[PDB]
Amino acid sequence: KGEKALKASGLVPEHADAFKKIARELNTYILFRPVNKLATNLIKSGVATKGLNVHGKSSDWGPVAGYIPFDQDLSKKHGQQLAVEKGNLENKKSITEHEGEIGKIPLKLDHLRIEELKENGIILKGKKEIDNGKKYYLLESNNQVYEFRISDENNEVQYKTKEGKITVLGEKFNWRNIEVMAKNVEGVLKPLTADYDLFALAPSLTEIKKQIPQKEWDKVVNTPNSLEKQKGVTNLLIKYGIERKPDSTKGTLSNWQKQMLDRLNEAVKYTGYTGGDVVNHGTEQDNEEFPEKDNEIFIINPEGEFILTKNWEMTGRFIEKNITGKDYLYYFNRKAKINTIPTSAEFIKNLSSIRRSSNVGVYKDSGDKDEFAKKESVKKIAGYLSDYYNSANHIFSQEKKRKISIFRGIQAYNEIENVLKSKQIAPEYKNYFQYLKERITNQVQLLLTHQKSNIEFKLLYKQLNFTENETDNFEVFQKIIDEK
Repeated sequence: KGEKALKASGLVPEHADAFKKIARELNTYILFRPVNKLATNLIKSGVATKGLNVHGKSSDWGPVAGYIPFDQDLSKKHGQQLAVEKGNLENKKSITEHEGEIGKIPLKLDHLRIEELKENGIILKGKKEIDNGKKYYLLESNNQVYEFRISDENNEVQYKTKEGKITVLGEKFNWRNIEVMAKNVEGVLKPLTADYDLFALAPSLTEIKKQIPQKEWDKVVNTPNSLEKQKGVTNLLIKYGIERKPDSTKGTLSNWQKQMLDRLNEAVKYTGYTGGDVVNHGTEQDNEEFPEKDNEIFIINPEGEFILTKNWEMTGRFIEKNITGKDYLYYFNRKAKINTIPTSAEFIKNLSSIRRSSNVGVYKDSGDKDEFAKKESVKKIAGYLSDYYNSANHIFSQEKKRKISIFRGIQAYNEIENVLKSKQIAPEYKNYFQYLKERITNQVQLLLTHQKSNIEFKLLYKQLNFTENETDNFEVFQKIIDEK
């Protein structure tokens, strides 16, 4: 909260103030991913970042740290055996995938980056080896299996592994640069740093009607029934909000919020930055191959504070006091996961990520009607789990928030049971579906205790025998809970 996030994060300080003006302007909480000081020496330098071609991260030490280099030994793959080559085959496969703007060049740097860690107390620069017809600056590090070598009058890190000892990757090479790919912006050199990232985005509720057109919002005010008045925030925003564009260029946002992020990334230009796109994709959990759960989350409120969190248990309160537990906006990242069981799309991710272990599953490459009806019944799973994590519920009272946030949890569990009411399905999914039914029993329970319901979940489930309707079988779920 304020001072404790500006000192410990390691970001650029003048640009977080440049994001602060739009927060007063457009009433937005702007979440962030923590990035270190070694990368933001390059962010304050004016170099652009990578897109989403390679997925390495920023090294904790180094004059070349913060980059996505050729060899991934100088990055987050530090101390791995095959991942330092599985990552080395990742950026070399970005050559033949994103070709058209991928180059091949030594890094862009200054000569004053060798004194960056001399005042940090990290690396010890020792003996000096002579080659290239020049008094050359050999230098050591904390690891003796990799040492840097930066020239005295150039910007190249012409490093090597020590030739008297063995490489841990398995290679054998002398004093050599990093051939990091470049962003060929009009031919100007700009190699690829690990990009300044996000964690989520959350404006106020007010700017929704001022961003998306209120020509249809003048028809939801002309709606008599309150339950179907909440259908006006439902279907108008399904075709507006969740119509993403997952790419490798700017960030997975819709056209009412993708237009807003470049406004957040233009206030850095006149106050320090010269490299344009410093934020090039979305969240930490918008790594589209696997999510990365964190403890440290940075955010600037609409009023101007650098809010620092400590654990997610505080952030699960900070979601349920500011993000979802307040008159605000829940635009999140798309058995003790006490508030966040993973998404329907991550259940779709967890669908495939266990059937690649064994063949026998729920529905396969077959032609039986029961297999596609189970595919038709998992269609209602993801469609109803979407309204679990949905900010279409604060329009009415906070009772109407928590009513529909478990009404789908009742409405899914019967369809979950109807998926479980099938043939003898193999336990790569059935025992995975026992993990499905137990936590959905748990999150409805904690909600019912925080509310004043005082009913067990299993008693209420046998009350709600909903056949197909929500026009009365939400109302009989209403009339059991509300009016008290």
